[PDB]
Amino acid sequence: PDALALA
Amino acid sequence: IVGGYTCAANSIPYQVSLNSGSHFCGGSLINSQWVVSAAHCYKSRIQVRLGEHNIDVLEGNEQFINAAKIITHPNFNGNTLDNDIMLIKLSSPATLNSRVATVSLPRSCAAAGTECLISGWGNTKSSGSSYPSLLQCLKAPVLSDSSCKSSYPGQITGNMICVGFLEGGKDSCQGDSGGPVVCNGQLQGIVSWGYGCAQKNKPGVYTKVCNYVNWIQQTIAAN
Ligand SMILES: [Ca+2]
Repeated sequence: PDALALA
Repeated sequence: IVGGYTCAANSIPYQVSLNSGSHFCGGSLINSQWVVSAAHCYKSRIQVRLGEHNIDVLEGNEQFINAAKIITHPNFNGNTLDNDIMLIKLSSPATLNSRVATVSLPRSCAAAGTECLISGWGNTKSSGSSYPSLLQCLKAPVLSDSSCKSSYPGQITGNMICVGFLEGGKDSCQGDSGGPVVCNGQLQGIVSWGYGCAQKNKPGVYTKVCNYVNWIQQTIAAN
């Protein structure tokens, strides 16, 4: 869904 | 959670969901940058979801922060589940508000009979599987050493406490692991193990947090 990686 | 009730929305602000594509374990926010959970929940990559109530829908109060560091207790024993505790450092500080807050560490261990609140999004059925979207709650007392040790002969260490009901029907289950047991405003337990869920004479076993304050403190200061 929503918030991403990196990391 | 078996035999619980749906918690009022955002009424357990320290509760977190650990996600790796989907919810797999719970945890507790103890600092703006640190979450405490169970070591058997270990996974290489984890996203920490705060401010959750309905894990299947974006409600607008959520903060999703990825874990930067995952530290399992150095003496965790996979066979006995002794020292089933893990610390997760967030890549950025959580912002504390009405829906996201910390829970205090214990000032002392808890007396037998102390009323606690257990929460999680784990399995809710005693027969079969059913994972809820809405956070579940359960009120349960800390059991004496006697009732705990008689239930699991030779398997309870000094780092474990039993919380629950010997009649069965009410207990934490798979998916609740790593989640909080809060008694009088203090984090006293972490959902760890048991023989199944909600079986009579087999109450949930929890990591006894009051033994780990020093380790928690030392670890947070070092990293
Ligand atoms: Ca949500």
